[PDB]
Amino acid sequence: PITGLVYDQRMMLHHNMWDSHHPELPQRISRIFSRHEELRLLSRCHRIPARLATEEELALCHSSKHISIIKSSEHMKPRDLNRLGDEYNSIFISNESYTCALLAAGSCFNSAQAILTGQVRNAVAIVRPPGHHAEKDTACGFCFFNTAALTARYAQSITRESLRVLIVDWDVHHGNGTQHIFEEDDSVLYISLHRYEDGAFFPNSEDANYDKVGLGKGRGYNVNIPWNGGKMGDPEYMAAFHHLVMPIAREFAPELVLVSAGFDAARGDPLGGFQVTPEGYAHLTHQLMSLAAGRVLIILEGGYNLTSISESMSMCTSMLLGDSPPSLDHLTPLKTSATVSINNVLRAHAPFWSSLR
Ligand SMILES: CS(=O)(=O)N(Cc1ccc(C(=O)NO)cc1)Cc1cccnc1
Ligand SMILES: [K+]
Ligand SMILES: [K+]
Ligand SMILES: [Zn+2]
Repeated sequence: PITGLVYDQRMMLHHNMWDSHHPELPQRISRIFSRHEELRLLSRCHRIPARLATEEELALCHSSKHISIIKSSEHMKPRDLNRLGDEYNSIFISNESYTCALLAAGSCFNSAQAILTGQVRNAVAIVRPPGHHAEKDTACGFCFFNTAALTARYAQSITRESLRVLIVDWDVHHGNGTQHIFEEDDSVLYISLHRYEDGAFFPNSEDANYDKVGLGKGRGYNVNIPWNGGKMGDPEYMAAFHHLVMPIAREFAPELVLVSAGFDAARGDPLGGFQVTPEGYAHLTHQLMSLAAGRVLIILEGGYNLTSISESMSMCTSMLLGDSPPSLDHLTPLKTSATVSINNVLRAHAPFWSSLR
C-alpha cells in the first residue's frame, strides 16, 4: 500500500537559451512537486531516488548514432547546440539536456524496479524532458530519449523478456516514437488517445490514425484512438476508457502499466485545446489501478499550463495513494465525432480482441 515518487531538481537544468519563455519550462516539474507538498501528498509517498540511465540502457530502444549525437551535445558551444537542435522537429538543446534526459529515464527505471520488486505498489515520476515523440534514431517534439519505452524494456530486463507491459498514453499528442518502437512487438501493448484532426495536429502524421494496428507479431497490439473535430473532455475520455482502453487492457492482462501521462489535454492548456479536468485524470488513473494488481507507474510527458498540470498530476497521485475518486461533473452527451472515432477503433480492433465483439 505504498506509492513511490521520484523528483529531482537537476532535471530543471535543461533549458532554451534563445527562447526562455518556451512552454517546456524547467518549472513544469518544480510546480508539480510544489503542489504535491501543498496538498500534503508528498509526505504520504516513499521517495525514490533519480539516477542516470546508462548508455547500454539507452540502447534498449535507441541507435548508437542517436545516443552519440545527443551525448556529444554536452560539450557543444551555443552555435553547435542551436544548429543541432534545428536538425530536429521542435527541439531545443542546452549543455545540460543530455544529462537531464538520462535522469528522466533512470528515475523511471528506479521506479519500475521498486514496483517490480514489491518495494512500492505504484509510483509517480515527475520528470522532464519528455519522451514519447523520441524515435529509435532521432529526437522530436521536446523529447530526446523515449523514457516510457525504455522503462518497458528495462522492466523486461529485470524480470523476463515476455513481461506484458501496457503503455497508456493520454498526452494530447500521439506518441509516434512509442508506437514505432513497439510496432512489431506483442509484449508491449501501446494504447494512445490523441487529438488527430485528420492528420493536421502535431506530429502531423497519419501513423496516428485508428487503422494502424501494429505489424508482424505486433498486429493488434497498437491501439490509436484519434479525436477529430471537437473540444474533447471528460465525457469522451471516460467513454473511450469504457469501450476501448479497459476491455482491451483487461484482455491483454498486463503485468505492469506505464502511463505516458502528458497533461496537455487538460482544461487551460495553451496547445492542446481540450478540457479534461483534474477529476477526469483521477478517474482515468483509478481505472488503470484495477489492472496488473495495481502495478502502475505514471510518467510525466507534456502539459504546459503550470497550474493545470500541477493540479492534474497531483490528483493522479492522490488516486495512487488510495484516495476515493473526486466526483465528475454531469457527463454531457458525447461529441458526435467522438462516437465516430470510438466506432472506428472498435471496427479496427475487433479482429484482435474478443472483448470488443
Ligand atoms: C510549441 S509548438 O507550437 O511549436 N509545437 C511543438 C510541440 C511539440 C511537442 C509537444 C508535446 O507536448 N508533445 O507530447 C508540444 C508542442 C507544435 C504544436 C502545435 C500545436 C499543437 N501541438 C503542438
Ligand atoms: K497520446
Ligand atoms: K505494440
Ligand atoms: Zn503532448
